[PDB]
Formats: sequence, structure tokens, C-alpha cells
Amino acid sequence: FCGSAMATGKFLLAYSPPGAGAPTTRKEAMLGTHVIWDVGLQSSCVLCIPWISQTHYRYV
Amino acid sequence: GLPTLSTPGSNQFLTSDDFQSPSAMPQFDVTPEMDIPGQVNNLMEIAEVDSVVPVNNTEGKVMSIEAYQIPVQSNPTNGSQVFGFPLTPGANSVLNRTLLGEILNYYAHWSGSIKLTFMFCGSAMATGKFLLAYSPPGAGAPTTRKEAMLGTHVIWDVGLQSSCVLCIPWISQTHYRYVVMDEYTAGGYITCWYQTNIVVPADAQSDCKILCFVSACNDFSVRMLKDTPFIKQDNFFQ
Amino acid sequence: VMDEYTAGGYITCWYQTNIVVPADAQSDCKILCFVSACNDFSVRMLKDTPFIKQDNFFQ
Amino acid sequence: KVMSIEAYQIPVQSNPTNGSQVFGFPLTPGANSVLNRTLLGEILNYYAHWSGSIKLTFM
Amino acid sequence: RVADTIGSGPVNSESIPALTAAETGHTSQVVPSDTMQTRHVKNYHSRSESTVENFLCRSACVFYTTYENHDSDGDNFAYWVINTRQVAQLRRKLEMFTYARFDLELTFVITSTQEQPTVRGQDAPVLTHQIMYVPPGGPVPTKVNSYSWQTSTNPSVFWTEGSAPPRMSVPFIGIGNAYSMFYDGWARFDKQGTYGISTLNNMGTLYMRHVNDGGPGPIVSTVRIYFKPKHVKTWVPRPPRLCQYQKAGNVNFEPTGVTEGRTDITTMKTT
Amino acid sequence: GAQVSTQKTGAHEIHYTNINYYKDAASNSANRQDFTQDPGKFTEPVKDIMVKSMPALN
Amino acid sequence: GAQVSTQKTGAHEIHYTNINYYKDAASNSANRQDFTQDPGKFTEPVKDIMVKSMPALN
Amino acid sequence: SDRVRSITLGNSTITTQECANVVVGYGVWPTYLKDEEATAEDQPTQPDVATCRFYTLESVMWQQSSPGWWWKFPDALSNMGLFGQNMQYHYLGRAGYTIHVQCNASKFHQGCLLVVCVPEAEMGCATLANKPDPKSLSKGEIANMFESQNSTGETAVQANVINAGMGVGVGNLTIFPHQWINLRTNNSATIVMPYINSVPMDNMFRHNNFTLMVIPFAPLSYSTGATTYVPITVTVAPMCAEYNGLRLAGKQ
Amino acid sequence: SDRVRSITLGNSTITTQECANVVVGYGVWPTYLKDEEATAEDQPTQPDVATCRFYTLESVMWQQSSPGWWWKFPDALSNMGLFGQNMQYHYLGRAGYTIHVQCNASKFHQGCLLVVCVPEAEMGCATLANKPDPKSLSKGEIANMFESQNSTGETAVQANVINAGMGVGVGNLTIFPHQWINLRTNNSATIVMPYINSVPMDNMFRHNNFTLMVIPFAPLSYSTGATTYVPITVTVAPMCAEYNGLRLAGKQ
Ligand SMILES: CCCCCCCCCCCCC/C=C/[C@@H](O)[C@H](N)CO
Repeated sequence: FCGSAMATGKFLLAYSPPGAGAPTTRKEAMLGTHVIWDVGLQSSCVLCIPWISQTHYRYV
Repeated sequence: GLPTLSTPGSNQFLTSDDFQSPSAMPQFDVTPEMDIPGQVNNLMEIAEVDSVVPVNNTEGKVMSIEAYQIPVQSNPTNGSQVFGFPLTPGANSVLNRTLLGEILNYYAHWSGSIKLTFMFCGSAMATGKFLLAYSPPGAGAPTTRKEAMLGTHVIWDVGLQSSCVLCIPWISQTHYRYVVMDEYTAGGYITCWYQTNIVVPADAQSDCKILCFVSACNDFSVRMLKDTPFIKQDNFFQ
Repeated sequence: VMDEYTAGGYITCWYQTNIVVPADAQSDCKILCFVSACNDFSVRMLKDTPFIKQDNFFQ
Repeated sequence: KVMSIEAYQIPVQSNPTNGSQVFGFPLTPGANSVLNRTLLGEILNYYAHWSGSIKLTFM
Repeated sequence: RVADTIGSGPVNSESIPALTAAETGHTSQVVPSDTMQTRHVKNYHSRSESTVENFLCRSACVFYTTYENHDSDGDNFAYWVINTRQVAQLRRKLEMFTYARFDLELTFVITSTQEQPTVRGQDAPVLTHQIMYVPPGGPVPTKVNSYSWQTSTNPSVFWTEGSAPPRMSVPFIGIGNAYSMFYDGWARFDKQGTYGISTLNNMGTLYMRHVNDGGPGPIVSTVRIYFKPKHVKTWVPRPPRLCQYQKAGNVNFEPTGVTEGRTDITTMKTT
Repeated sequence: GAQVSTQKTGAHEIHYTNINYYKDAASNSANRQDFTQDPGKFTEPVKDIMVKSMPALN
Repeated sequence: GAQVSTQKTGAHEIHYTNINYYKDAASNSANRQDFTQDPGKFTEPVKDIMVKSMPALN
Repeated sequence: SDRVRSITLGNSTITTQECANVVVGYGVWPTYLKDEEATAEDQPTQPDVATCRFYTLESVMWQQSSPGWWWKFPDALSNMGLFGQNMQYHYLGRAGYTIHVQCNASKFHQGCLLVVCVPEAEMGCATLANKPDPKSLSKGEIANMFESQNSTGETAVQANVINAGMGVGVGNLTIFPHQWINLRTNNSATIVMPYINSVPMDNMFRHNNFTLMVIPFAPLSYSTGATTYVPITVTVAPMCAEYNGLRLAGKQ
Repeated sequence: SDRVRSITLGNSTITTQECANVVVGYGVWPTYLKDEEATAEDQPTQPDVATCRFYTLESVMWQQSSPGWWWKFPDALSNMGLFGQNMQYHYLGRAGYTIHVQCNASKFHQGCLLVVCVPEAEMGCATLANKPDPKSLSKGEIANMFESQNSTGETAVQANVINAGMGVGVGNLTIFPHQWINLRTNNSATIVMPYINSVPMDNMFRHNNFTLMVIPFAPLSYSTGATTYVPITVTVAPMCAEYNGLRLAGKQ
């Protein structure tokens, strides 16, 4: 986050495996893999995207 | 005299009291006990015995041995309902008059699993598979086999063993249900459906009867004695 | 019950300095105050509360 | 203010004077309106005598 | 028993007992010694009387009703469907807790009075009453002499006037693991129907009558019923009822002020 | 099977005796002598303890 | 827990037995047998003793 | 460190930059039902990671006039993914929850919320002779609101905040598990609620159990220029959810 | 932790949110008079908790033009409760003090005060051939003020700050026990002063001992909108006060 020290905010970062569509609302995204980032001293936050595939390898 | 102080309760006559009392016949020599077969110690020994349930208690059938006979026959359709009644053993007409129901009626609360046994009285040449089910409350009663099937069920296949048991587990939020019928204490629905059909060869009846019995399982118990609403009287019999 | 014999004193609060605030910040604030007993507290003599009346059985 | 969440809010603000009083109430937990309706006051009201130290927290 | 106040003296530290953060939802455990110079006091005060049991364990009238010696069919006998919500006092006490488990000690105070159409040579033999408890489902009486008064199974007390309040003890007869004083729910899964504490209420009915049949002069008797919780266990304390009660079967209330008011935040004049 | 307990006596300066006569525990007198006490449930339900002399918010 | 004491008998020529039945010491009978006695508090509060056979004022 | 915080349930993590502690139930942490406490005999389903995760409800905006809001659990979660689907197919169920209420402001903003979980919050009707209706009681994942004046309605809940809809001093809601969000110090409140009820398990549609109430005791306030849009979001996670009595789905 | 602070004397506690350390006298902490150092033979009174507690003097407002203020001890305390009553009834007395000067501002405010305790601060008259008068020297619990120009007066104290009323560089007041209150970092100053004098005890009316001086070296400053009312409060506590030579009360 590159705001200013006086700004605050909470974001919801999410990953949604395929199969259903892409989430079009926060209620849809939230039902999948998510982290709730709260802006504060730690400018940065990590969303780690797990490997969830039926294969082992995906094609590039 | 030993200084004493009487407390509330003195001189009342409580019907369920338990005190000693003088015997009007001092030194009366009773007649020696014998040893009669069939001693009973707990009403539950009686409620644990199968009694024939009058499932077919419709209108005019209620004064006929017919009240006891569930009709079953060959049909041109699939998954038809054979019968259905609620798990309200204390108050429902289907169950309340059986040995189990009569005993429940001398009490206010009950708890336990119940066994329903179905005995097929077709002929040795008839066959068929039925789906017996129990559905806890909350959603409605199942109106189709696909609905019933999603709950507790057994698939009875008619063959050498005429009879089959649907055991109804105790699934309640309470511990005890009232024998009295409360929506809070709703117990679910028991229903039966054709899994296949009654197939029979030519020269054999396609119409058959099925008898159904009830009794308590080993976890059953009743609590709170009360008089039954089943026996009235206008004045002393003579 | 409130007796002059049993008077317990006075609790008061005063500004020691002042509420100083920068421009663009409200100067009006609220303060909440809570109560509870310490570990030496005890009550004696049960009686009914004067806080709940009734004219006749509720139905 | 007694029928408003406002009954609970002590006002405090920047002032042009020194040492002004913010509030004041007597230590009569059982009978004074300020304290008698709190958890502590309600319990005191089921009794006739009390004794102990009391904690007032200001947030 | 309560805590001794331990003597303390001057301080000049960087430990700050007086400063906390109530946001945590945690009550400060401060004591005088933390903010002032204390002397030592050996405290002998005991909290014996605030034990939940001593608080609830005192007989309280929960109801009363009347019936008449003679006069026919409503009048003749009375009945009450047991519940603890028709009286303010007890009800507010039990209600300081969400769930409770306890035994009960019932005591009955029965008194009789003469009514005006008097008659001469009125000299009535002593009166004996009968109280019968009818568990949910039991056949209930319809007139002073219905068969149900034979009580072959329901318990009943027969008591004669002038002889000391009849009394019994009843166990925790609940069907759940505790009696619920509140129930934010419905009786039916579809939410149609009743809502609230009444959905749980099914403790039976009491029935009373005179035993000696009606004499010349009319007599009215009142039965006062007392409840005394015993062997009490209580969970989840709640705020005491503020608003007065309106109905016996629910929590319905008329909004009401948080306290009495005073002129300013500065008034020491206790109301 | 008589039980001898202690009377509420007072503090800066004796026993009773009870025999139960009924078959049911519900018939027994009150438990007026149970002095268990644990405020912690309601006064300090905080997961991270909270020391008094310490800075509440670190 | 029965207590056996002595009855007031008389002097120139026997026991009782009591069991307390209530949980509160206030319910107990009277202390009619306490014979402590100390006049000195009121009869001789003088700091410098005062012997009888002696000259009171020296 | 220690004002910061991270909670992972299922495939969801919550992080906080400035919290207090985490208030825990009545000191009790949630746990599955024990054989000694059980009565329903069928083997329970304990989905786990699919049901005990963080569900984020609709947000709400705090304004300088808001009297407060409230939500009823399990109701609020009846439509959230598999937790909701399990509620439908089962007669019985039980669960605990970790409730995390979020609300960031600025340093120039001020205000303070009470965040409480009131077990068994039976509510009064606005009109004395009626019972409130299902929807006045709970609008699902949508917060209902208290009012700063006597509500009138023929079947509405008497929502005047001062009596918290229950006929008690709102200021005493404190004996229930709670935290405060004083913008000056906090920005979230986290409360873990164990399952509290007078029965081991219960139907999740006909009984509510506990109500979350968020009530501002010191109003949102700020100088002109400061952002006026201050939402309050509520994320909740069932904990140790088990169900019993499987059958077809629905209410009825 | 450690910028926070709590001091309890008697029935009074002081807390600070942002301090420095606590400056202690000349490293000496106050203590009662020793038999080897004593000369007055009568048994002293050592009231304790009733006299060695925190007395809060009148507040003063810091403005962008204030040159400084000063108070003289014991004088400033001659009317404070029992400490003052003991001063009246006794010929002799001695004590140490914990001085806590308070002043909070905002983050947008700026300024810096010197807080010094000058032992034996004999002051000069504005007019060379006279002696200042009692009141120009000390107005009791009411601060006297320095001026930013030569004072004139026929019996006034030459209060031009630059010479601190003593004929020395105000900038060298530093060899005396002191602290600074730089609003940017501080908000209070705490100084413990041991009893310093050339005699074991002394009369508390005819001798002043030490003078507290608060002098802004960087002026209060702020942008428009910021609060302009910035008071400076002074709370003091006698420590180890003993008195000797009891008789009737007064001066004379
Ligand atoms: C011969 C006389 C026998 C009398 C028997 C009386 C039995 C009734 C005992 C009732 C105890 C009820 C207290 C109230 C509980 C309710 O608050 C709750 N709604 C139930 O969960």
C-alpha cells in the first residue's frame, strides 16, 4: 500500500478455483480462498495462491 | 417431653407420600408365596413386547381386524407410498393404543428408540422390495420416495424372512419428549414406499397384507406418572 | 437505603489542563464511565427491590 | 437525556478557563440515580447493607 | 469471604495499574493499594448471603385463585396452569439468569371466608381441601365431582383447615438440561405460531376444590401458592428487568428511561 | 448416618447435625453453605490474560 | 454431635444433652451457663494497685 | 508485538493491525459434543474446513445518527455456502463462532461501539398485545436497526436502543461477552462464542441462540473534509459445527 | 514500556503517558534528618501521608508571548492543607519535594519549556537602591512572571527573563536540576528535590530554599484552528517533612 500514513482501510484479497464462474460480488469471492488485509504499519500483505489442480502440472 | 417444633406439611395427606403406619391386623400370618410364571417388575418389560399396530385405522375399518392390515399390491407405477404416520407414540391414533402407547399414557415424558417390525403375509410366490423410512422433523413429511430416501431408511426385500425391522433412533434436541403432543417436541415421520413392486406369478393373489408391530428398544424410559385419559366413569359401577 | 449517618462522600472530576486538539479534529468529546465492585465488597440483608411493581397478575 | 444513549456520555471539550468541573455525584450507590441502575446498583437494591471499594473506570 | 486490604506505601514506577484499555472487554482488577497508600485491614466480611441459593431460596407467592363451597360449576373449583411469570417479584429474580436448574418447595396458604347470604344456625364443620396436579395429558376435571378427582395416579394433597400450610418438594422436572428463562425462538419450524418463552412452557395444571360438599351458607376459599427454589444452579447472568412487565407470556415492554434524572451532571442532591 | 456441619457463627469470636429422612434428594434442605466463587468468567474473558501493572495496549 | 452439659443442681447435695438442629448460630438457645466475673474494671481502675492493709495516701 | 493478530480457519485468514485481546465466551472455548452429554444417537456430520471458515456479511455504514444494528445467529448464516446447506438438511445442529467486527476510521475521527453477543435475546413487540414477526426479528445477513425513539408498528420489534429491544438498560449489556471499538485505539473486535443453550443441540431454524449487537455509545464524529463513509463489516466463522438428523431439506 | 509513569504519595496518584526519566536532585533522594546531623533537640512531628501528598497549584496559560513564570517553595505551599498548617505552628521544618509540571498540546503544536529548580534564588530589585518586596518575590501559589523587557518598579523584581532575575545568563540555568518539556516529545517533567540548605532545618516563612522556574525557550506556536488554550499545571508533593519547635501559629 502506497497511501499515506494517515490513510486506513481493509481489503479482501481472494482466489477462486475454477468450475463456477468468476466472483462478481464480495459475497461470492469471500466463499473462496481469501485473506483480509488491514492497512497499518505493515504496508504489505501476502495472498498466497495454493496449488489446487486436478493435474500436477498445468500448461503455460 | 422432648421439645419439638412442627413444620409446614404436618397432618396433610399427600397421595404419593411414603410413611410407616400401624397394621390393623397385628401378627397376621400371611399365606406363603408361590412362584407364578411371568412375574413383572417394570412396566417397561411390557412396553418392550411387540403389539400389532392398527396402521389401517381409517373410518370404518377401526372396528374390524382390518385396522391391522396394511394393503400392498402389484402396481403399474413406481415408488407409490404404502402408508405414513407421525412419530407421536403417545398421542397419535395409529400408535397410542398399543402396549407401548398404553403405557406411555400413564406418563408425561418418554424417551427412547422404537422398533417397528413388518411381517409380510403374502404367499410364498410373491416377491417385492419396500423402502421403510424415518424422517426427523424440520422439513415437511416426505411426499415422494426420493424425499423419504434422503433420511433414515432400510430396504426390505421380501423372501424367506417374512419380517423386517425399521428401528427408529432417538434423535431429539431434548432427552425427553412429552407423551402429550407439543410442536416443540415433534418427532418426525415414518413412511413406507414401493422400492420395486409386488411381482407374482399367474394363479397367485396380487393383493397382500402386511402386519406391523411396535415395541421399545433398550434405551427407552418413561417419566412422570399421571392418570390415562383413556378410562372415564360417571359414577360407581355396581 | 440512604441515611445521613451513613453518608459516603463525593466523586468529582475536573480539568487538570485542557483538551488540546489540532485543527481539523473535533474539540468536543465524550467519556464513558463504568462501575464495579472491588474484591472487598459484600452485601447483607436480603429485601425485595423497590424497582418492580405490579397491579395484578399478568396474563 | 435520560431516554437517550446520551445519558451515558460525559461531555468534555476544549475550554478558555482552568480547572472547570466535569461532573459530580455522591457515593450513594444504592439510592442515587447516577449509580442505582447499574449492575452494581441493581444488586445493592436486593439488599439492605453494603460494604466495599468501588471502581470507576473512565474511557 | 472477602479480601484483606494489604498495606502499601509510596511509589515512583513505570508500572501503571490505574491506566488500562477497557476496549478489551475486560474489567480492571484494581484495588485501593494500587492508587493510594493503604493500611493493612484483616477483612472478615463474608459473601454468604449473595450466594445464588440464598438469593432465590425464600418462598414467594407465585399466584392465588379462589373457589366456593356451593355455587355451581365455574365457582365450584379452580385451576391454574403452572408458570412463574404472572408475578413481578419472583419472575424478575429468576430472570437475572438465562438458564437455571433447581428443585422446588411448594407451600400453600389456604384461607376461607363467609359470603353474605348468611342463613341462621350456620355452624359449619371444618373444611378439607384437595389440590391435584395434572401432568400434561392427564384427564382434567370438569366439575367438583368428576371422576378425575379419584387421583389413582396424579398426586394430590388433602388438607384440613387450621392445620399448617401443606408442603411438598418437587425435583427438577424439566425435559432439557435446565429450565430456560428466555427462548429467542419459535415453537414451529416455519416460525408461524408462538414466539418466545411461552413455547417452552408445559408444566401442567393444578386443580383445587373443597371436599366437603356445599353447605347452606356460601363460603369462598383462596389458595395462595408459594414457590421456593432449592438446590439451585444458574447460568448466563443477564441485566435485571428495567421496564415493568406487561404480559405473562412474553417480554413485551413500554420503553422506559435508563434512570431517574437530576438537574445537571453536577448535582450532589440524591433524588 | 447423621451429618455434623458448622453453623454460620460470625467472625471475631459451633456445629449442627442433620439426618435426612426422605428417599429423594429433592426433599433435602437448601445448600445454603456453598461458597464457590469465580468472577474470571465474566470479569476477564480475554484470551491474552492482562496483567494489572502493565501497559494494557502494547 | 450431641453435647452433654451439667444442670444447675444446687449445692449441698446431673447432666442434660443438647443437639443443635439449625444452620445458624443465632438459632441456638441461651448462654445461661457463662459465669465469667471481673469487677476490677470498675472497682479498682487505679493505676497504682492499692493494697488493703496499707496507708492509702502515703 | 501484540495488538496485531492473524486467524486462519479453513481457507480464510483474517489479520488485524490494532485489536485488543480476543474475548472468549465465558472463558469457554468451543468443542464438539461429548458422548456423555449427547442424546441424539445418530452419527453426526462434522464437515470441517468447508463449514468452519470465515463468512463475510453485508457491510453497514456508520453515520452520526445510527442508533445501532443487530444480527441473529445462526440465522445470519443460513445462506452462507455449505454451512447453510448443512442447516437445511439437518433437524439438529450445534456450533460455536469466532466473530470479527471490522471498522477503520482515521485518527481525526472518533466514536465508540459496543460489540456484544447476547445469548437468547428474546425481543419485545412494539405493540404490547402482539408478537413481533420473523422479519422484524431477523432480516438474515442484513442487519436490523435499533431506533432512537419508540418504534411503532403493529408487529414490529420495540427497537428503541435504550432498552436494547429487551426491556433492560442498554448500559448493562456488559455482562454479556463483548468488546468496544473506540476508534481512537481499536479498529476491530473479535469474540469467540462457545455454544450456549439448555440442550446439547437444537434445530437451527426455529431457535436463534445469540444476537450480535453493535451499538454506538459515543457517536461517529469528524471535521469537514474527513471521509464520511465509515462502514462496519462483520465476518463470522462457525466453529466445531456438527449436525444430526439428516433428511430432505427446508423449514416446516 | 517506559515513558509511561505512576507516582503515589499519600492518597494521591499521578500518571503520565509521555515523560522522560525523573530527574533526581543532585542524585540525592530525600530522607529524614539523622541524629548525627541534627541540632534542635525536641522530638519532631513527621505527619506523613497527611502532608507528603500531591498539592495541585493554580494553572497558568502558555501564550506565544509568555516570557516565563516562577514560584517559590515552601511559600507556594503555605496554604495547602496540613502542610501549611504544620508550617504555621512550627518554628522549624524541612522537606524534599517531587515536582510534576504538566502541559499537553497536540502534535501540531510546538514549543519547549525549561523546568528548573533553583536552590537559593536571591533576586535583584528593578531599581538598584532598593530591595524587592515580599509580593514581588512570591505571590504564593500564584505564579509571578518574567518579562521580555527591563522591569521598572520602585520595589519590583528585575524580571527580564534573560537574566532570570538573578543577574546571570538564563541559558546557564542548566547546572540546576531541570528537564525540558518539548511538546514534540514530552508533556510533563518530574523533578525530585532533596532538601538543600546550609543548616539542617530552617524556618519556613523567612527563607525560600528553591524557586521553580518555567521558561519557554522555543515559543508556543500553531496553525489557526488548533486550540489556543494550552495551560501549564504544577502539582507538588512534600517528601519527608518534619517540623520542630511547636508553639502558637503565624508569622512575626
Ligand atoms: C401435589 C402438587 C404437585 C405440584 C407440582 C408442580 C410442578 C411444577 C414445577 C415447575 C417449575 C417451573 C419453573 C419455571 C420454569 C420455566 O421458566 C421454563 N419456561 C421451562 O423451561
